[PDB]
This record gives sequence, C-alpha cells and structure tokens, in this order.
Amino acid sequence: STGSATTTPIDSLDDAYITPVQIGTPAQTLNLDFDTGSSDLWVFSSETTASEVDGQTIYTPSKSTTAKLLSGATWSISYGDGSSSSGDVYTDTVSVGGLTVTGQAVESAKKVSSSFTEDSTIDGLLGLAFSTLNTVSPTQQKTFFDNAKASLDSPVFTADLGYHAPGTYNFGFIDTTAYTGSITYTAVSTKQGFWEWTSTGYAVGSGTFKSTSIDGIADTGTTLLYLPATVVSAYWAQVSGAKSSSSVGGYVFPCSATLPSFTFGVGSARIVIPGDYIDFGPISTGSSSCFGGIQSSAGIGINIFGDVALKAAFVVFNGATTPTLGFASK
Repeated sequence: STGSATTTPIDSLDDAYITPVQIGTPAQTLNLDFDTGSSDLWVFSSETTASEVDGQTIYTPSKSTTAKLLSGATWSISYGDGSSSSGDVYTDTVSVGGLTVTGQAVESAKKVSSSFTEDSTIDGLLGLAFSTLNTVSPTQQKTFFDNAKASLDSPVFTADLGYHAPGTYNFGFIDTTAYTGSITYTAVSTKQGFWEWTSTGYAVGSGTFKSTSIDGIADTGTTLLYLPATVVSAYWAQVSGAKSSSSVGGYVFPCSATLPSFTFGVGSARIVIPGDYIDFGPISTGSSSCFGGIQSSAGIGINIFGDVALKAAFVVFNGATTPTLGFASK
C-alpha cells in the first residue's frame, strides 16, 4: 500500500505545516502537525478542558463506531519548545492520504499548554520519530508509520515541504518526479529515538565549504535550523547589522537586509537553503528588526535540522531494518 497527502503551511512564515488525517468511523478529519521529532499521535478532543480549546477541530471518540478506550493508558509529553499536553488513549482507524491503519493509538488530550490553545490551525500532532519515544504508559504504543510499515510497498516515508507553498508527505514510495539529481543517503542513529544523522559541513553564501561533522536530527516539527554557535556566528557575521539579542531570544537582523544562502553537506552532496528561507519577518508587528531562521543550538543539547533546512530538500525517511536518511535537491 501507499499514501500521499498534501501538507500546508499554517501561516505566511511557514511556522509549521498541517496535513489532513481521517480518524474514526465515520471519518473525522483533523489537521495534524506531522512531527519527525516525536512519537505520539495526539489530538484535541471532546475530552479536552473546554477553556483550553479555541477554534481547533476536535476528535469525539463517542461518535466513532471503531473507537475503543485503551483501558488504563495515559500519556504526557513535553516538547523542546516548552509546550506540553496529556490525556488518555483510544485505538481507532486512522488514514493519511489513502493509507489506512486499524488499531492506531489516538491519544486524546485532556490538557494542553497555552501555545497549543493559541494556535487554532493545529488540531494535534502525528509523531514520526521512533516508537521508543512514545509516552503512553503503562504500555508504549507504536507510531502510525511503525504500524503501517509492513503493509507499505517500501518501508519509507518522504517529506517534501514547500517554501511559502504546500508540499507533500508520501508513505510507501519515492516519487522520482519530485526531486532533481540523485538522492544521497546517510547513516542514522536511533539511540536517542530520533532521525539523527551527521552532516559533513556547511558554507555561507558563496563562501568556501567547511568540512566538519555536525550531528543533528531531521525534525519536521521544529520551525528553524538550530546549529552550533560557531556555525551560526559565521552565518550572521555576513549580514550587516545582525546581532544576537538576549531580549528577543536569538539572532535578529535588519529587515532591509538581503540574506545569504546557507549550504549543508550530506555526504559529498550539498543542499542549498536560499537566503529568503532564513527570513522569519518582523519580531513584532511593524518592527524593522527581523527574526533569523538559523539560531544557536547551545543549551538545547542537540542540533536540529528543522523546517528551514528540510524544506530546501526532498527528504527520505527510510525505515528499513537499518534506518537511513536521504536528501535530494528539488
């Protein structure tokens, strides 16, 4: 089997991407944030504290003839950005782009933190990291991909995120028309439960390529590109007037600037992030200080190849017995 679904930016900055997902019988369609950096499929629901729901579409398990309470199961997650959610668990039928999994753990939120409430466009998350990170207790549950894997034509999914435009998540096949040149594959460590890999280096603008190993995670659920302070400083030094602002929470730059591109290495191959992808707009409405899309990972504890990086590529998440990651230009 295969599936194919369009993923759409939630706003004009590509802060996140939402993909429609069918849950239950009859189908209830929710717009979920597909997140290769976590492993829980959780939704706003009829059980979510009412004051914490503000415009989201909810899953109502009592209206699904295929929903079953997973007795005794609870979940609770805290994300790297400080947000969180928790609740109980149903199993139900979940379909993405024509690909159906029966008995998928659907984690129903009883509580969500303010950042979730305040984002009316995101109805929940669909985790696509390794199932070892799933938070359900006392019986850990599998991701949608893990459940689908054996039935897929090939044990893969691909992320093709757009810049200020829709893109695609495919399951079970590689669309050879969606990228240019060849796909370069690189090793993955699953030791921390992430799609963790090692970039071979970087360049800033038209500058020379610096060969240096950068361990990090391919994370569709993180907006920006978080890299070591040395790398980030070298980038922003090429933008007149750019500076790290402790009050704002990262590097800012004059909105009048033209940003240089940023290149990262995948083996001997190179992915070029155009400068415009690194512009996250005014820090507050009307400001002439703009927020940068490349930021320091110092104090995160891990480097993160988030949407800024991934949207410059066609990315293969290869879930074969030994997982790997593939990147192509597009």
